[PDB]
Amino acid sequence: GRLIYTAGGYFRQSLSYLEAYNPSNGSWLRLADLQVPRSGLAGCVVGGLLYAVGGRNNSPDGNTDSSALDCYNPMTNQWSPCASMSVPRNRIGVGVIDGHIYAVGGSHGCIHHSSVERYEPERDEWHLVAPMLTRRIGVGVAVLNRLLYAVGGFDGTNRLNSAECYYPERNEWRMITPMNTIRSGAGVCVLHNCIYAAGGYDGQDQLNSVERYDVETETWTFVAPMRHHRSALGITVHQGKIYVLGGYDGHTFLDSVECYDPDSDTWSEVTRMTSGRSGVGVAVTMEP
Ligand SMILES: COc1cccc2nn[nH]c12
Repeated sequence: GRLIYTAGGYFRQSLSYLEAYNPSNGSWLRLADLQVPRSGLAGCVVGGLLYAVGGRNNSPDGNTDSSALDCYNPMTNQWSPCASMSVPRNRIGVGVIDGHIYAVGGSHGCIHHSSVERYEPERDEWHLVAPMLTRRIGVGVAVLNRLLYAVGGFDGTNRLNSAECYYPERNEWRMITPMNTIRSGAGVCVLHNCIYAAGGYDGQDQLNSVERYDVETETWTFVAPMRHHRSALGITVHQGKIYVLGGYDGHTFLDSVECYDPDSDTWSEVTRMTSGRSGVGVAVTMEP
């Protein structure tokens, strides 16, 4: 696509913002607010449309975990509700395979889910698939070569270095090599042939480290760390570079956006969000 969209998030309370960053000229555009504020959601794009999945509305009126799926059309600048998931999923992870949205893990109150469900936009229906081997909230999800990966998180008792892969034609999850770092709330994405995990919280500190899993060699390798430690960051890929957005560094809700160039193994600051926030959903599609 052309723009990096950030939806929702948290600063003092859950947020409704939808804002779009254009890497080609540095500009930010404020677009139509989400109908319901939410943090801990995930974003993804299918068929040019932006989807906001899950989350939680932390507000003075109370706290409500979200089973919602909502769809933003850049052509109209309007959000439309879609079918809701089987369960609320705060701190969810999502990935897209073959035009279907997989919703992974997350929490509903004290319930930490291992369940996973798949949304078919052509039918506006969700269906449960095989659950993960581990309960995971704050889980990072990415897709490579039509396989789905769930990375890190929190199982209700422990933060996790483990990761697992879903094989759709077998409707089966299998563990993969664990990361070298415990990470909940990391940013997880794919670049070339590797699954990247950036940042997160290891139980003691917010992290700046970044490691990547080569699906051929089944090993994790550290790359250059981010300039800022951050948990509950948003992450996406644009033009072969990783962008990380916001998060919490143990002191401030960050407005920093950093960009990773894999050829030089360096991170640089490329813009600031209009306000600091964590727990955003992020995805890339065409300008509105
Ligand atoms: C303050 O302790 C925490 C709990 C859960 C997630 C977190 N991310 N950064 N700090 C965290």
